Amino acid sequence: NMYSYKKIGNKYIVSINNHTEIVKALNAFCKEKGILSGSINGIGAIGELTLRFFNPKTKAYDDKTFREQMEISNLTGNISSMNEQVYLHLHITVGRSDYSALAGHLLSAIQNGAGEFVVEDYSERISRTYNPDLGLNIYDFER
Amino acid sequence: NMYSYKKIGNKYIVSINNHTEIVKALNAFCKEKGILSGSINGIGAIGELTLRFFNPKTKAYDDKTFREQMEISNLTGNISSMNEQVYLHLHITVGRSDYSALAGHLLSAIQNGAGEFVVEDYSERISRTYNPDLGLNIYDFER
Amino acid sequence: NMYSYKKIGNKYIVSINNHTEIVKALNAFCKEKGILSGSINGIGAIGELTLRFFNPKDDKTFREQMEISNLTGNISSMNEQVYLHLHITVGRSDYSALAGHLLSAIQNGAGEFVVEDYSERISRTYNPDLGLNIYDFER
Ligand SMILES: [Fe+3]
Ligand code: NI
Ligand code: NI
Repeated sequence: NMYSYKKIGNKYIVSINNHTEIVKALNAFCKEKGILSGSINGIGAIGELTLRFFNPKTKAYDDKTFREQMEISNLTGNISSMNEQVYLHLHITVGRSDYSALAGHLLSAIQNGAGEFVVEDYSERISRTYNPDLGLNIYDFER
Repeated sequence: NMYSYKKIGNKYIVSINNHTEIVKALNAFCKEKGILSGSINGIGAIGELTLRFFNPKTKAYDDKTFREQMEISNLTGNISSMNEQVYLHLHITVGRSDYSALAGHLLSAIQNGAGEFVVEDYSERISRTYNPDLGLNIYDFER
Repeated sequence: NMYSYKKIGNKYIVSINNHTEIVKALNAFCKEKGILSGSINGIGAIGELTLRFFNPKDDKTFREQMEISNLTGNISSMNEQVYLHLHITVGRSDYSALAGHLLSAIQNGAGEFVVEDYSERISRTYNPDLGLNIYDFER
């Protein structure tokens, strides 16, 4: 049990449990509800954050972990699939204790407070295809 | 008078009056329209901002007020009810004149320019319960 | 060609082509689809960003790799012409965030946006006291 939720039409209001890794939980939620595609938005507070910064020129990537209290001012992302497997693409903006903002591609975050997310289910297959030139999985609406 | 609006299906486009405190206005809007739960998202510009940072370890909190021109790059939040009243939980990301970003839990903001918000009405009850161990008002899908 | 898309009910999932200017692409999408009003939200990666800061009483271009943590905006019209009001928050290679009014941005990676079509005319009126185009729901 990583969350509780309420279904309202095509949306789920998801309350993630405290001290839970949010990305793991959102993936679990989408797998347990069989969500094909959709959006994820929300807010909350965290005690750990890992962001990834990808360099398209060299293909190097940097994963930075912050270990401090932060407020999620916005988590924005989408749901799709690859080979029928849930694929989340989530970005995030957070505020530190001095109100300065950090932002980027979200890999993980550990809740420390509330975690209030809206998951909209589009009920529609949306797939991605790996682009070997970019090293990225890009939307592919015709597959 | 604090705002003008347009109803479009399950949403309202809300244009807050200039020089008006946005949180007060959004509360008043939701109250006027009897919105039990929903979401709020938008953008605009402000001349004053108050954010709160809560320390879960000591239960200290601080409220910081900025008195300068800022752009709201994103205001994100949700609507629910608590103690017979509208309950708004809003976070925000703002840009300063040097384009640096601040982020956090929004208490108030005074518009100075435009204020353009989308309010979705879920037409369903979502309440909250204060968790005395955390010191936070947490979604309660049962009450 | 600046994008590909998928229509899902009242929404469009828009994938902007790499190396494209996103504001121009989004404007082009809204004109092609005849969108009267709506919302735009999404994420992606960019190599150039121009932000504007309006003094009610300045533009700056950043030339570096950035992640768009959020792009938030709306669609309306003035004199039947598509009007996009877009703000943005980005992360730099040191993870610090920049935020503001979006003039333009060049994609360098993915560009994944959800465009909701409201199917309703929403206009604006120039307010000369402010120097801004403000929503006018009665016109
Ligand atoms: Fe603006
Ligand atoms: Ni909060
Ligand atoms: Ni290329």
